[PDB]
Amino acid sequence: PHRLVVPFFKIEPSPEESRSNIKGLLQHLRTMVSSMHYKLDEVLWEYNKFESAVTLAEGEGSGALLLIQKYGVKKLFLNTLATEHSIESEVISGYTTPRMLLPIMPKTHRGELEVILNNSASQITDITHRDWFSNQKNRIPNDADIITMDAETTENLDRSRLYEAVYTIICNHINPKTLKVVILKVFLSDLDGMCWINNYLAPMFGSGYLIKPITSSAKSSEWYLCLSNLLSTLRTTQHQTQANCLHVVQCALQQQVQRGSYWLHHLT
Amino acid sequence: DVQLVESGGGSVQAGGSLRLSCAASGRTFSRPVMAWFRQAPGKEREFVVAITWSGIRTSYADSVKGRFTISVDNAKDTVYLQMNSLKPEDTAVYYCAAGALPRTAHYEYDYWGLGTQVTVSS
Ligand SMILES: [Cl-]
Ligand SMILES: [Cl-]
Ligand SMILES: [Cl-]
Ligand SMILES: [Mg+2]
Ligand SMILES: [Mg+2]
Ligand code: NA
Ligand code: NA
Ligand code: NA
Ligand code: NA
Ligand code: NA
Ligand code: NA
Ligand code: NA
Ligand code: NA
Ligand code: NA
Ligand code: NA
Ligand code: NA
Repeated sequence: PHRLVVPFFKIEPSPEESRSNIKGLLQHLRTMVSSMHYKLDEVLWEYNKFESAVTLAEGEGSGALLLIQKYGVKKLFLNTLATEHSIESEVISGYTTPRMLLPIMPKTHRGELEVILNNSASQITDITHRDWFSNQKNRIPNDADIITMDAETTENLDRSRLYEAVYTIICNHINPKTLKVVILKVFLSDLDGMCWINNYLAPMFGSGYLIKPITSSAKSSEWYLCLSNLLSTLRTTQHQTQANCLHVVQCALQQQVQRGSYWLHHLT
Repeated sequence: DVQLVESGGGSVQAGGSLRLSCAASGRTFSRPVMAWFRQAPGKEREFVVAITWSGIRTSYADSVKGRFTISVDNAKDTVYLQMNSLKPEDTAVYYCAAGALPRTAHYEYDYWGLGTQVTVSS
């Protein structure tokens, strides 16, 4: 009821009308504990536990910290564009622990948590690089039950290559019996990237919801896509047309304008 | 680039079986939907079934239901097609194809093997 959730897929305007309405909605929006990942916690409202996570474009690593501390993840692969100074003392398997993950170091010492860090200058750390997957695949666990991709990009930028890294993992390196949830940070100002998800990733799942956390900025087109129920028969067609996908994006932005105009966005 | 090599074809008596293999090399992860197609003389290329390298299968063509099975050995970069209860109508050149997306049209796959002949005698 207070939760902003729009089904990604489940008598409609033309793509030209949708694109024009979206441009107007984006113009209107534009004019309108630091370690806690509040946004990801709101996205994961229906879930309470995961065992093996693959967290991509993690930045400081607050999403990985949430999955370990609150969701009880025992094995986690953490990719981030942030490298660390060589003088920091805490390491996990020779790689420098991100500052945000220092509270979980005792779990690694007691053998209760396996963290696989992909934050080194000696590795490829940009998931949009064409050789990232080959560089890291022998270190990525192939039994993940949750995959997250939290990259921040500028508005309007095509994010297809970030989504492509997740598609590569799903099509080459997961156990279809164990993958339960895929979470992507998306930008609704990036229509090419949204349509890429509709063509590539969304047809692999039985459920998909766009969620706008209360802790996500009222002016940003940032939303999260929560995909679940990986299908046991691989579809050879999309769940919906590009026109239906554009209409969903327009509906989500209309609901966001409505929320922001009434004045409600939590941060401090 | 992806390179594909099919093997396991040949002549077989009606009612018999064959097991085709498709050894893939190159950037296999970038075209992770591996499909089997077949083309009978004078006929168009027919989609048989496809699987991701992770093991997710599409549904099978009605003409092969209950007889053919696709499988993968991801560690060996090989895809297999088990072909049982073969009949003369199954005679065709069988091809392995690698694509970015699961699609039934041959033109949606940009990498192909040279094919392996399968001949089922009456
Ligand atoms: Cl950092
Ligand atoms: Cl849905
Ligand atoms: Cl098609
Ligand atoms: Mg929860
Ligand atoms: Mg994060
Ligand atoms: Na596990
Ligand atoms: Na850090
Ligand atoms: Na990255
Ligand atoms: Na995995
Ligand atoms: Na696309
Ligand atoms: Na649904
Ligand atoms: Na199509
Ligand atoms: Na056989
Ligand atoms: Na049979
Ligand atoms: Na069989
Ligand atoms: Na298709």
